[PDB]
Amino acid sequence: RNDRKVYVGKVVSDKMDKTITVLVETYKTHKLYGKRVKYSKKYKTHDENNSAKLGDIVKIQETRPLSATKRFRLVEIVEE
Amino acid sequence: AVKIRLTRLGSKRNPFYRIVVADARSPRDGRIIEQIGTYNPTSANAPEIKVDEALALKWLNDGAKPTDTVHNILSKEGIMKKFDEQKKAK
Amino acid sequence: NIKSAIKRVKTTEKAEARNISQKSAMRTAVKNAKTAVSNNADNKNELVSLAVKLVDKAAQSNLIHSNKADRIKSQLMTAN
RNA sequence: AUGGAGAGUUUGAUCCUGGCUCAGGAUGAACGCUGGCGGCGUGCCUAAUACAUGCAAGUCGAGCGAACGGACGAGAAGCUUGCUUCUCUGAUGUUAGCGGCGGACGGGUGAGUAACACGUGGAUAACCUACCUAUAAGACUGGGAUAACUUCGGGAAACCGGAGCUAAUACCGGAUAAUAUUUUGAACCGCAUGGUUCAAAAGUGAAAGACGGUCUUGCUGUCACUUAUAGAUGGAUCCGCGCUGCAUUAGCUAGUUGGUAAGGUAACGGCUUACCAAGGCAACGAUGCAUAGCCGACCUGAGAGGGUGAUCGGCCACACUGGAACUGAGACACGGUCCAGACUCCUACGGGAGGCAGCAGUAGGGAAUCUUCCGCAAUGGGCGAAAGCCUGACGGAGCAACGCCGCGUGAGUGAUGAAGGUCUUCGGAUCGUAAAACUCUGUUAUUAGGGAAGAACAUAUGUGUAAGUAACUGUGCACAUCUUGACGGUACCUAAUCAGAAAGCCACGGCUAACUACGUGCCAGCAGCCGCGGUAAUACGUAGGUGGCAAGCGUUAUCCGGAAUUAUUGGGCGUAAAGCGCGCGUAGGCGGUUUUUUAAGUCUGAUGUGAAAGCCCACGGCUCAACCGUGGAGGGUCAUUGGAAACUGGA
Ligand SMILES: [Mg+2]
Ligand SMILES: [Mg+2]
Ligand SMILES: [Mg+2]
Ligand SMILES: [Mg+2]
Repeated sequence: RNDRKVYVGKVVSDKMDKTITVLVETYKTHKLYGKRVKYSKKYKTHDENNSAKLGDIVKIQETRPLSATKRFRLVEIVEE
Repeated sequence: AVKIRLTRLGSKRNPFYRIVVADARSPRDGRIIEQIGTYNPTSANAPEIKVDEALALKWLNDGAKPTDTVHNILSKEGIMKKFDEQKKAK
Repeated sequence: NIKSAIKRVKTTEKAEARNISQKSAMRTAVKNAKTAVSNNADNKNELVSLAVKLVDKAAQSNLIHSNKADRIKSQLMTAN
């Protein structure tokens, strides 16, 4: 029933075995001056088969803790 | 233990109790589970009472046990009678 | 010191003695059963049954948690 | 539309720039002078310094044995037939002890913490949960101990040690029983891991009795018990976002980042350990240093914002400092255990006891913050079937103008402008309707009577009625009747007496409401800033008068405002402070015209949530108000979901 958060982002490093780090980009607004400013957050997600490669735009979903800092799992590779 | 009880409000020499569902260990006047009504024992020389029968019955069925005064209040409102009838003829 | 506190000290010591005796017994049985399963022995099934009996009786006495007993039983019976 | 004031000061004079200062609001305030009452609040902000003394956690005899007392009432006559013993029966009770539950709640404090700690919104197909409620199945058959108690021994004590005996709802073996665990077949489903349900085998896991009713060679009511399942409650973990200063802190990290295996935990996971690789974080500020409990809220401001985190509520953390586990559903446990350290006290020197950041109080520090009070009568909590017991939570008294609010210190007529103070042009002017005198009132005060609500109850007793039983007791419910108040004979009401007990503080040069006299003479002194004082000072001191407030009035400290003086709203850089000496250029920022498309930004609905209390609006109750309660309204940069496509972003 209840679904879990899903994010789409580019892969910025895959040197780890079966792990890819996904860079999700957002635009937070300055609380006083109101301007839109870029915000990048790197997500450590599980890559079981090493299918994802550095550069491709992938989709990840939140899971239970899988490692010290891995909390997400790769769902599909939207683009490459 | 879940319980339906009276939490004090008002002022010195002027109490006003609210009827609240609360864990027994929670403080009086502190954390509550859900409020169900009010009980003013100093109004018009006759204790004013308001209660939500649906919530009272739901919590009694779930397992909340009233205190002495709340039991009397529920009897006066007739909630105890309906609860007993429902339990017996379930 | 409070009277009930002193009573609790005494009862705590007694309960600790009993619990540690039983826990040591169950640990010994589990170790013996695991060794027997690792090196096939004609006594294997009887030892595993004794280990399971003591594990569950300890779990019911609350010396170990039910989930701990379940893990012990699972690993023991998968080995055997 | 509900909302926004300025003034002084740079000059011979001016406009501008610019800082400085003042008028406002607020406080857990302190101090000075003064001081009548009532209500509602508030009261160690410093030393998370050390603590004398009293108290702050017990309860259950309807789980258990034993002991105290021993009623009702058994026997001889001491001829004392009213006092006598042990040879009995032995009631209501009580208790040292085992056992159950509680003690992890309630209460205190904010030291630590820059962190998923807190707030908000989600997730757990990675979780645990005693007491409570409901349903299903059971609660069978045996056993050995040990407290208590008796006796000896050792110790100052704390407390131990040996021997003998005795129970249980204490402990243990066995039987039966799983959705629990393994294995083989399935079916359907989701978001990787997987989840759900159906079969067939193997291994294994429980329990208790107590008090009553009955037709009493046997069934049954209440409580208690075991297992399984749900619910409820409580707890745990993960994640998005938000949340503080410093770069005169630029590198940090080696269990570190990932993987495989194992162990471990309720639970996933480098949580831990072996092996393989070299990863991981960081200018979008890592690391380091400094500071800090977070929040609802609170103060201020027209708002945008700025400041704060008392009381009250939520969450977190801690309990002399540090480490550790045991018991337990729950703790690594404020008034529990062990060890180390520092510190108090007892000792027979061998050894022991302890931890107010619980409520009072003491010393100390400080400008500064309460009495070693009454009571469980109300609410709440622990145990018990219940009566009931415990509860410094809590409900209430005492102390403090510390704050807010309410009412007083008299009201009417009173020119006859009395006397007296002050000034004076010596006419008078003013204090002044002020006073006196007359008339009235009793808020308030004094005395005497009446005297609430807060009280629901629980329990007990009669009557019914629902489930189940063959029936009965009991169970729940409904209606009835006696009994329960510390505050306290307090509030409040009634009757009588007296204006009689009850006004002080600052200011009067401008800002800024209020001016004269005398004394002093760049002295004494004042001062927030400009300044005032050297002989005729509205600025010093006193006096009269006046102004602003009033049981308060001033001073000091701190925050916001005024300050557009960090300018998003809402400022600037030729000469007032401010364009790098100038290029080449990376990141970032921004970007020409049209069409199609997307829907991240943007806009518009629905749903959930943003606790209560608080601010605001309305209503209601205290004689009003403060205060209290009720219902609205608002508060997100929040989350899912449906719509729109001009603009920014992507194609
Ligand atoms: Mg601190
Ligand atoms: Mg404790
Ligand atoms: Mg210049
Ligand atoms: Mg130039």
